[PDB]
Amino acid sequence: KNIDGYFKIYSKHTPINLVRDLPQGFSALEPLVDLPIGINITRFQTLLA
Amino acid sequence: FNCYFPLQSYGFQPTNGVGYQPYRVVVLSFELLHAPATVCGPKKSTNLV
Repeated sequence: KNIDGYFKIYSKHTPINLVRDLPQGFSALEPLVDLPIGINITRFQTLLA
Repeated sequence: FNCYFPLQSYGFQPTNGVGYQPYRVVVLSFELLHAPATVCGPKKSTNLV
């Protein structure tokens, strides 16, 4: 998210075991870094290898 | 005739007069607006009690 030009980055990492669909469980993310960029974002793209 | 190259080269020598000696001039422009964030002034701490 972007808050008054500050872009907040949240991340959480945990192992799982899944075949399909998605796991059902609770998680709590934490802020990684603060990026004082100050730009408007209206679209995004996903990067895959 | 009536045509000169706008740019001219400086003449710098150790024995040149004080007026012609090279002086490194750097201007720091500080602008106050609403677009965070940039460098802030020095922040000093004190002994903890």
